[PDB]
Amino acid sequence: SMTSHSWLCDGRLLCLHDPSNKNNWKIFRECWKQGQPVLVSGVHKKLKSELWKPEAFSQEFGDQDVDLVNCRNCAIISDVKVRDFWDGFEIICKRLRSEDGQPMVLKLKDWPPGEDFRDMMPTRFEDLMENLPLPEYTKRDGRLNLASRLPSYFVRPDLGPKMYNAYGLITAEDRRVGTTNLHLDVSDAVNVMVYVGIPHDEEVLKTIDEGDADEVTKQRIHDGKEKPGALWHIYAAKDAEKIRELLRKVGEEQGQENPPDHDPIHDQSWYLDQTLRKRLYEEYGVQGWAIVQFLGDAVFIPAGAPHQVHNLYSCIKVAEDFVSPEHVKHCFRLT
Ligand SMILES: Oc1ccc(-c2nnn[nH]2)c2cccnc12
Ligand SMILES: [Cl-]
Ligand SMILES: [Mn+2]
Repeated sequence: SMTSHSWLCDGRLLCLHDPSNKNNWKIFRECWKQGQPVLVSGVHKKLKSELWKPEAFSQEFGDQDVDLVNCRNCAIISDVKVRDFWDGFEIICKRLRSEDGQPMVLKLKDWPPGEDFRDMMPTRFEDLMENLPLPEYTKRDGRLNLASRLPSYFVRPDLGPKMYNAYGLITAEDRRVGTTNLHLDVSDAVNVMVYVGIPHDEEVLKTIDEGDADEVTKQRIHDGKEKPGALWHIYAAKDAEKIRELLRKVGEEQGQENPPDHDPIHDQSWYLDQTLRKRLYEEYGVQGWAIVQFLGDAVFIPAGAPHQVHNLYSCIKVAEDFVSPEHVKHCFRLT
């Protein structure tokens, strides 16, 4: 890369430019220790692109049974063949349709299942795990990954990467919907965008704009000609309780009958649309990071940080959990 790094979100987000640069840790840990997310671009240039095509997954694994989620209403489509998901990944009229006759925005639920990623896809496992940025943090045996070094007094993450596959959201009403709703995790994670399917183009730019993307990010589209995959909103762990207080208030306003100690973040049932994000800012002073994850971008999510994901197009992401020393406190089981 020409330069080692830059700053997105108007200076508030570190963006590293070379995913394999051995000096990345120096500037990374400076921002990581403050509870900030970090972005690393260019990972797709390190991978074998033919291994991350939706057509290839359908051909090699199409006969497996899976469950799908209708992102618009959270309904579950049970016990279908995974080729039913992949064959509609980019051709809309091949997609399963809802009772109202429209093609559904679908998320592939838990595939490969559990910890089976490595067993099912050995070559994809090697291709990714050998090219993850900041390897001392992210690799299973990295010197700064405590995942395999902590006693049972800490919540320890399951093994192997996960794959997250979902169609892109389309309409203006979809703008209030999430691919993955707001929640937090007790460990750190890195999430890599390995494929974006770009066949609506007007609503994508509008969604990015209303999502509060910065102008440098928008220039990655119009000048850099990069493919935007998903819109993230990430909030600092220290603001989690204020977010809960907002979502308890809104829930009551909407007639939900919840006990006063209800945890709407763990519930994973909310997506902060433009109205709620503006309200979170005006009434609680909480500001987040609005991140557009492009092809090859690796999003680093700090433990305890609430975060939500909104697919702009159909995406294939792969994520790996790890436990950094900076944030090990978030998986400790005692107060
Ligand atoms: O912590 C997370 C971050 C992003 C995602 C995700 N990435 N693309 N689509 N969904 C996700 C999915 C399930 C569980 N946790 C997740
Ligand atoms: Cl490292
Ligand atoms: Mn998660």
